[PDB]
Amino acid sequence: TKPLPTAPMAWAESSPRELAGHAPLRRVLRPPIARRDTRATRDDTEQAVDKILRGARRAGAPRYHLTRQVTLTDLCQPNAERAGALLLALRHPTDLPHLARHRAPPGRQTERLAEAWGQLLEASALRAGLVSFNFLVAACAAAYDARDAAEAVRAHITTNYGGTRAGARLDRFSECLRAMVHTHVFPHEVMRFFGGLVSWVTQDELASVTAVCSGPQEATHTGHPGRPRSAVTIPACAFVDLDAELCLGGPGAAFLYLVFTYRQCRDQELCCVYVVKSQLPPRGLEAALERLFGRLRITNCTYAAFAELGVMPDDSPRCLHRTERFGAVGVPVVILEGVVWRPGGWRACA
Amino acid sequence: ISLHRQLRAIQQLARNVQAVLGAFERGTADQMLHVLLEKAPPLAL
Amino acid sequence: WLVDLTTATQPSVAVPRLTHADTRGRPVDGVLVTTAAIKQRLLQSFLKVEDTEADVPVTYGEMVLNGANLVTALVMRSLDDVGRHLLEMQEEQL
Amino acid sequence: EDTEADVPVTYGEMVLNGANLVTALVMGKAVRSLDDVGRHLLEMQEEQL
Repeated sequence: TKPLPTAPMAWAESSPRELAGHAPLRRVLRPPIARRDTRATRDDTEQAVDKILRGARRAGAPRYHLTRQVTLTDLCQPNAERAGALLLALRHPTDLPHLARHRAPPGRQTERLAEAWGQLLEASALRAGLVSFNFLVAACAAAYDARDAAEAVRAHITTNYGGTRAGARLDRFSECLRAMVHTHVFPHEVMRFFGGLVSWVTQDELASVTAVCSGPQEATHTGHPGRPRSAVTIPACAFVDLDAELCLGGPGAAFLYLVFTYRQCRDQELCCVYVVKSQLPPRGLEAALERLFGRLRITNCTYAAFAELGVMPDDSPRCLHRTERFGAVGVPVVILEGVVWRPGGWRACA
Repeated sequence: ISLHRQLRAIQQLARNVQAVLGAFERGTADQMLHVLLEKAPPLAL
Repeated sequence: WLVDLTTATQPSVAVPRLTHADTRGRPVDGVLVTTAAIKQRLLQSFLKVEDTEADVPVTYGEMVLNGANLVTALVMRSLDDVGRHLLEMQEEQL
Repeated sequence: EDTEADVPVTYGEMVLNGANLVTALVMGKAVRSLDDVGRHLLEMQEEQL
């Protein structure tokens, strides 16, 4: 409201160029081309009417594409997890038993994926829903490298998620994931990215989650007027850099990816979901997957599958590595800052 | 106009002549050393 | 054919301060030059004469000094007089 | 041998003798309109001083 650091205070208002650009156009002149040569409220609500006029007398500011979905609360819990997590949409699981009959190699149990998925519906009930990312880490927790922080993921899920026997949801869905790779229906063929959390609506057995399917993060008016701010949080088992592991320490915008690792063995099949931060082209990424993860190459068609997730627009991108609280549980959480979401498609194996 | 340039060019000489006329008060200080170094035998003799 | 001689030249750049014009003031575009055999042949049969006595500029164009090296001196009167003497020596050229 | 010293404050500035160029919109072609060129020059060179 017109302060006196004016040249910045007018600069934050959306300039002098728009005044000078309308000066030669509109402020001067008749040229373009011419001839030659009622005590407490009202005025409380009355200035609120004027606030609508203040909303109408005027109106950078980035854009979004907010999305909503009516979502069952079996697998994910938008109440237990705070605003600012990853989310994952799914295909409808009636396509699961038929595609396993044609994509699984000969000699493998194609009945296994339809049976393992059916046991999950009777275990979370003691309809294409949504998988939250923290729930997915405890499922693939039995394949990682840092196993203690994967148990820190498992420490809060069994105590904060709504439902009965959340550990039985975990150990059955992890059995579903071991039935995914065995029936060759890869989880990247099912897991689809759905935007980062901003808010949700509570209801019995289902929740209406809002999310940004494309755009930046922190300037969404969350609904809370004190804090329209919510940082992106990732557990420490999934956060993988390629600036430190490849000695690329230069500044530049850092991309964010999702990466699946596949190990194809007889009834011992591993799954690991990683969030890869990089300064690389997405076409200049598959060679970097060859250098690191050649161990799952031999034990297996590719072992890797990946897609874009978002971009950090910072010159020197800033990350945090803290221990936050999901209720009473201290989890080592990699908090990311300033993320501009742009999704993409997965990449192939067979 | 041409006379105004001559007030620049003739006064340009009055620099460069005084820098050359100033080489003669330092020729005295030069060539009173080159003679007194020839009148003088050293202390050791 | 004479049309072509007039259509093959792209117009000039400069704008003179005084133009060769008619007694009426219509300005003149170009110059044909020939022998006396051809010229007098055209003026009878083929071409026409819209006017005879034209107007011509007299005085030549002149020039003005725009910009110069700034070079001065003094014999040491404060130290700013070097500056003030410049404006002096500029005010002349105007 | 001293404690407090005296220091100038203001920065300097420059004296501008530049190349003075014109682009002048013109309506109609006549000597006055043209002499305005010569005039606007003097106007402009009168401004620098």
